[PDB]
Amino acid sequence: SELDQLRQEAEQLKNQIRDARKACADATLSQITNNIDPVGRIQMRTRRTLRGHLAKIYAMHWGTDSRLLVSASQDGKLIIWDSYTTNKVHAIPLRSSWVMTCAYAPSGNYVACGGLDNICSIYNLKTREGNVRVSRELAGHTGYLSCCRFLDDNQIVTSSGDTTCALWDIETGQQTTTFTGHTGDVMSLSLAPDTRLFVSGACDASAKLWDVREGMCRQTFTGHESDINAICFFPNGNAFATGSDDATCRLFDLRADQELMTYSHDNIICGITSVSFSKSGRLLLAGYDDFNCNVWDALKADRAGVLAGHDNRVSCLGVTDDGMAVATGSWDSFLKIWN
Amino acid sequence: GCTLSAEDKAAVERSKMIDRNLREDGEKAAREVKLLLLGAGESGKNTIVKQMKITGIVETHFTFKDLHFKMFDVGAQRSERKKWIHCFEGVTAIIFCVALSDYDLVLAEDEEMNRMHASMKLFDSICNNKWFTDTSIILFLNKKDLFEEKIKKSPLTICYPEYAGSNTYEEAAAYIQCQFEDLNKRKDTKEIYTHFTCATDTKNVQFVFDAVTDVIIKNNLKDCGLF
Amino acid sequence: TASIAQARKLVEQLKMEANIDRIKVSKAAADLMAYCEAHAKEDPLLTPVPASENPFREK
Amino acid sequence: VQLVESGGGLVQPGGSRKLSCSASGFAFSSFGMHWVRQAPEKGLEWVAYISSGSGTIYYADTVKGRFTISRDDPKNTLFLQMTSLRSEDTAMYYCVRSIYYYGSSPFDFWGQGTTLTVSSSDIVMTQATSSVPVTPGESVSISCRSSKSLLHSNGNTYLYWFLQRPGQSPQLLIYRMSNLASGVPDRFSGSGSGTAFTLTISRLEAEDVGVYYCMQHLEYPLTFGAGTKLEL
Amino acid sequence: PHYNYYATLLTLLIAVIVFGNVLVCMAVSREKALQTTTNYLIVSLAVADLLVATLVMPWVVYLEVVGEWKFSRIHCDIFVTLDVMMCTASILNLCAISIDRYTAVAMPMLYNTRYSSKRRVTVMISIVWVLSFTISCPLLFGLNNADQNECIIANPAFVVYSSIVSFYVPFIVILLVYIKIYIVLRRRRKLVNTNRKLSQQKEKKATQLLAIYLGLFIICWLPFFITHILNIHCDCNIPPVLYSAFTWLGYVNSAINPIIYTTFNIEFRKAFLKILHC
Ligand SMILES: CC(C)C[C@H]1C(=O)N2CCC[C@H]2[C@]2(O)O[C@](NC(=O)[C@@H]3C=C4c5cccc6[nH]c(Br)c(c56)C[C@H]4N(C)C3)(C(C)C)C(=O)N12
Repeated sequence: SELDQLRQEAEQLKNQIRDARKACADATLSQITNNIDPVGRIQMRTRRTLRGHLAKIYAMHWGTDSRLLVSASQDGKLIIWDSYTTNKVHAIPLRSSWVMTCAYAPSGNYVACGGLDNICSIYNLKTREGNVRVSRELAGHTGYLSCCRFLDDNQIVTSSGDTTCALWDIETGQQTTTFTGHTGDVMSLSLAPDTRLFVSGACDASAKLWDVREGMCRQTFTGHESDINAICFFPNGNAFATGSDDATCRLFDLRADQELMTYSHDNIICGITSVSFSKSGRLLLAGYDDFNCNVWDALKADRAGVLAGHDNRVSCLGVTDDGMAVATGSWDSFLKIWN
Repeated sequence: GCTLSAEDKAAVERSKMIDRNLREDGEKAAREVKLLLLGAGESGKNTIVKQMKITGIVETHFTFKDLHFKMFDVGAQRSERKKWIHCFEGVTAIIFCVALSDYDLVLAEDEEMNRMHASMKLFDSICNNKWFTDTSIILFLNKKDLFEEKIKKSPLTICYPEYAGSNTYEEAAAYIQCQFEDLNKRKDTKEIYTHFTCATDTKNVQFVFDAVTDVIIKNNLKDCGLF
Repeated sequence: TASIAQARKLVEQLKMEANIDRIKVSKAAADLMAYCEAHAKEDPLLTPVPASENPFREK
Repeated sequence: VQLVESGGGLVQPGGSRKLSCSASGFAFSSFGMHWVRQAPEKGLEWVAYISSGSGTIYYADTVKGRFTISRDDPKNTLFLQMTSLRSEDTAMYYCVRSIYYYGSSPFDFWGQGTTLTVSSSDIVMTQATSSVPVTPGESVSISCRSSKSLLHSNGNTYLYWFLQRPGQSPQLLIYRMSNLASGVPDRFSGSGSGTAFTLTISRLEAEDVGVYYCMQHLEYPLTFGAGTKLEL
Repeated sequence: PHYNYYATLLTLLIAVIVFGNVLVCMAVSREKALQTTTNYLIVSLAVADLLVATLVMPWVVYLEVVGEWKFSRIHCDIFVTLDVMMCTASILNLCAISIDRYTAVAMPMLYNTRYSSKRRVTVMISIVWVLSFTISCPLLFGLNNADQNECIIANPAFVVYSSIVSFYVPFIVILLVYIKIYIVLRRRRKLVNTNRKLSQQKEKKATQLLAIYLGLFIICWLPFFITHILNIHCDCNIPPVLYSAFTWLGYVNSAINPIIYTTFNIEFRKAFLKILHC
């Protein structure tokens, strides 16, 4: 039967891929990086505490002016914050309080959010009316919306629980490209600086490098033992760092098609909710269910430091494009800005 | 006198205005009762919604005696529960709707499975979840008007071969209720309210009010040290 | 048939993914390390900035 | 987006009037507002600022104790109660919307104005000239001076440029020296520091030609420049 | 004559309360699930008990060792004032706690509302401390009617009138409130139509904690005002030997309250083991 023939051939292809990856394992990062000086100790201090949410904070995204924050909570409120003074810019009531994602457009004109409504709501912050209106509702998913990022002001990228990612044209509300091929729930996206390639992590113990222009998967990365919750890109676009429930962070190379670095510690048994990089790529940050955020040295796989100002599970993190602060959310309704 | 410029004083006034409005919205939301509505497909969730005068999550607001309930019907979602249920940690109650006829009728595409067995597996998966250890469960068993005939024709041994009782409403119902409750391994800390209803029972709302009132009293009594 | 519809796309995607001109891990790691070093002096989380530049401490 | 002022006309000295600003097309209660006095022979003068809520109300030194602002958010309206009017108070009055936050657009919309003919430290800014001839198609540079530096330690400047077309209410042209208002084509710009600022204009169109005014938002009370008229 | 140095061992009581009453503050400040109205009132209670034990108790201990006490004329007024102020604070906080429980069961949509509960607890705590200070103030200077050679109150009118505000009013309030609570709980259970595995708990436990709070409060403090109020309006002679006994009996309550309000709450039992690094 061709049913087994095809799957047997697929197994042969998986073996060929494994062998092609092993053929390139002529070295490891943990051998080269032993000769470079250590990152040292990173003692970070709380600089700002942002209060005003009354419920769990699920998502954050920094703008590209490095000053504004978007903070979404399940209290049906999405807040645009001025990070330099703790002043609040904008309070936005939502049509559905069950929000899990948020985004600030790179230009600041538009804000995305959504969650357990299968609709991604896009709000327009700069109107002649002066109020904050719903500019577009993006419907079409059959599952929950897990992460939303902007590609440009006219193009939005979504991830959903129906085992797919999508590229929406914000002016029409219709899908133009749909990225299928996942078997588990898709939890979080990261967008390359080059706008041309995006990475999708899923609750299948897998991550994919998707070409956004053609609508096809370019590279399937494996290695995780459990569901992946968070992904980010290396500043150069050639590597991404992922985090999962297995208390491990992993760095993957988009050019070698291999797992490249494993970040783990004997004292870490809690799942990971969010991962981000500093501008220089030397520091890998991750928020853990153990009520803190750890800062890892990407090169040596040591623990450079900890941030322990939260009383509950740490949710999404954000790092400004300038490197001039790390913003940490939590389920205790406070945001903290660490520099 | 405060080192701040005019526009920043104005923005701070805006911030305080927004903070007051958010606090008012919080005060209103905290006087609302949140209920998580779960159950198997074709369990009659629409029948409870209609009787109580109540894609994605279906949120409905229903008020009784000036107290407000927000019922969240999630049965239309298709995703792994362990990832999205964390947003429901702070509810006061979970309503679980089950059809009794499920004992001798198939819901799943697998004819071997008894949809009452899958419903009680779901009930165990919820009741003993690490997010609902102090969140009470209100269980509604529907379609008793249709159930007497199944009892006359189909003893429960199809679903529970170790039923030794007679083919009557009361004994079979007691056995089923007990089998559902016995999946709760936290008997000392979490209560289960069970009500038998039918198409003509409008008392469902009064029952929900009574059970929610008991939930709030139990939680307040355990907080103040009388429990 | 009903099952082939997925095997065909799994096999086609694997055919797409096998034929990549991969490079050596040592090279990618060297380039990644070089990038981290070249911009190492630009990272305020790695090279602390005096208070005179940090907008979060000037109060 | 409409602002309708009313309640003007001829008043005898010593009397009082109630002017009314009717707001439509925006979230009035979310905005602060200004009333601005314009004397046909003198130009723009700031009168008063009402907060979006019940916050501090600022008045010009020349009207404090005589004029009051009443605000009715549920109706999106403003009222000016003018007591003890003097012949110096004869003027056109403008209702102006504003909002103050990071990236906000203060002073970005002015009403049509209502005329109130009446019978019979601080910081000063100056205009380089009250009038200058211009040639269509060529660029123009309009400079503006202040008695105090407009650059605050926070890095922002508070110099506003306004354009008043004949027969029309003035429009907001530039925010904080370099930020263009929505709807303005990429022909206008400005720069400067301290007490010397310049408005740079590319090739002139007939739709541009009017009187340009400086406004300083550093501190209340607010002031205006003399105003430079372009003659085509 | 030679000092009664055997009395100095009463430091034991001083240690018992500091064990009972210093760890409670700590447990409230360390945990997350302990952030509700009655635990802050219990914190105020433990603090008042600490001030009794450490600012008042040593001076009555020294007195039991001796007859005359002379350190200063003003100092004994500070000692007496702190005694009265802090014991009044303890009783009035017990009243406030019973009020909060009545709120919890009689008005069970307001409890655990953080937007008003902060204000309700601030109000009750401020009222308690201010009323205690106000009642104690008259003793600050020149109302003790005591000479420089003794430290015993000789002003029967101030005390017989203060005994109504610090004891009998909060006594009636606590008694009536706990009676209403028992009525509510018993009427509800006698209508719950449940089987067994929970009514067992809330019947014996809710009843007995209600009985204990009245019991040990009343047993500990009631003797004092009974002997005091009866002695004065009635031409009867009360020997000094028992007054010492019921004053210390009243102080026993300070050690008891922090455990009967702590060690019956599963939240506090767990908090204690982590605090002690068991
Ligand atoms: C009641 C008085 C008149 C008895 C007198 C006395 O005769 N004593 C002889 C031996 C012990 C000593 C005495 O009891 O010890 C003294 N202390 C007291 O009597 C203290 C007075 C108290 C009191 C007075 C008025 C209203 C009150 N509300 C509340 Br709550 C209390 C209280 C607390 C209570 N404390 C626990 C004891 C010492 C200062 C010496 C005292 O004055 N005592």
